[PDB]
Amino acid sequence: MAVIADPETAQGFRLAGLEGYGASSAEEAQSLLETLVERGGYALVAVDEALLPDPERAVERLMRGRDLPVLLPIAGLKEAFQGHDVEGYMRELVRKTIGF
Amino acid sequence: DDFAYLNARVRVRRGTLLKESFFQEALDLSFADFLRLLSETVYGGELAGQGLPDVDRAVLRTQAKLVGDLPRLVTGEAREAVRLLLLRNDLHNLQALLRAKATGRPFEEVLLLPGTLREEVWRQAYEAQDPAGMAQVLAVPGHPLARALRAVLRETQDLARVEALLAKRFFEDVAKAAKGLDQPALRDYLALEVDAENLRTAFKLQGSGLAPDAFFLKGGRFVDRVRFARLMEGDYAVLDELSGTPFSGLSGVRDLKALERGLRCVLLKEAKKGVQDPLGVGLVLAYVKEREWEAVRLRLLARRAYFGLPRAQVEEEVVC
Amino acid sequence: QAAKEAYAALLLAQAFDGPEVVAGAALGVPPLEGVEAEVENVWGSKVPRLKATFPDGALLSPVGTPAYTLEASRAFRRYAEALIRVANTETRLKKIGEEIKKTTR
Repeated sequence: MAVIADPETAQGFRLAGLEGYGASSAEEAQSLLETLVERGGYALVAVDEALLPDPERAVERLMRGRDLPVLLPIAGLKEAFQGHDVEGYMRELVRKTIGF
Repeated sequence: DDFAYLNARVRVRRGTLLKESFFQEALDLSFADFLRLLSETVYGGELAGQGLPDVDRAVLRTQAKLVGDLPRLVTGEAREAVRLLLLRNDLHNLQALLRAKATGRPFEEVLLLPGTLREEVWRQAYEAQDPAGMAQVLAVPGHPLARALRAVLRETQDLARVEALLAKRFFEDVAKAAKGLDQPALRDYLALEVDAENLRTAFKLQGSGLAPDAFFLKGGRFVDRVRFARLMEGDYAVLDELSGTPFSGLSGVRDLKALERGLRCVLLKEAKKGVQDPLGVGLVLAYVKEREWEAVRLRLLARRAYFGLPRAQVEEEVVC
Repeated sequence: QAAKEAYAALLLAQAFDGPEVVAGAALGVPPLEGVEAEVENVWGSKVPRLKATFPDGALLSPVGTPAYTLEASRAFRRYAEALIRVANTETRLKKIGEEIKKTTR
């Protein structure tokens, strides 16, 4: 893999469960993100909402099709984070199908 | 020989151990203020940067000058004794060095420190590629991990297995030497530390792919090779037959946090009574344990303070 | 919330035991193409889907802080497992992209 977030949370990808050595480096961690996925040979590419890819479109516009190893938004930081309910609901209905 | 001067220096250094009321005031603090608080104390004379890794390094520099020079400042029977406590941290250092050598990755991303085995010895070991070169470098100080290593490595060179067996032979040898210095506080500390180690080791190393009986050690109470295998498979029914320990009340508990808290707090109190035998290794034994548990605690508070984790997530641990 | 729990409360005690857990592991982490890729026919042709199913491991970590370590290693279940959820719901999202475009057109 290749999963990266904040430092503290980056530690555990360094262990097992997930593979990773990065953390933040940009806004969406472009320095690593783009360069890495170009090869795409990694078991998984997951970019957490600890970086926050506002343009998930950058990767899709460039890849031009691939569901194999491409970011999955999770969370990556703790503030009793379980807010990807109220966020995913609105992220789906707005651009695909009828609005909320 | 000689502990008189060593013991005297170590008592003066107690004057600067961080007090309980420190960690009370500290919980109410965020990271910026903890650092301002920390810089007043003696770890503070080695504090650097506003990053977390720069704090971790600042702990290491404190530990180097106040604990890692201690085997060097004395000789003979005194050096062997100070060495025996430091050997256990050298064992973390060797395992990490050996792994960097075997898997071909840099020297870096290990935790070293100076003591019995100095910074350059570890550097020399890394630079001796052949297992035989490696074995002789380690034989230079003559220290008990060498003599454990010489025996162990002849049988097998499989990395994970070298580590495991290095730990069992190293502990069989240690248990005798430490019981054998004939200090009652250290022996009482040793029986619980061992009972505690057997339990703790089973929790961490489950799923490694190794033998259960390559993690057992001399000083063990009701525990035996069969029970260690029972635990490694994940059964806590071993604990309901375990008794006579003061750890008997952590029995029946499945929660990881609560078990480890209880083992650690007992060993702390046990070592602190080491000053009722300040003669000899007592006073330095007590000192090493209090300074380790303060560094762990510095690290728990810092992380809690930076990332916005609950007050209670560390407030319970800091008061035993 | 129990994934991050242990995670975030460890960094300074370790950070060189990344090495330790991967080494000691017996195929506990596949770094290249460990995923379970699935073929799946839908409206907008063969789109591949996939689920994050690889061995992740639980309580196989030593060193660090005695309690936080163990906990952190147990947390690994809550990476692998959870990510599958999103592995099939977000991928569905893209399939329904096709549908939507061709449709609305």
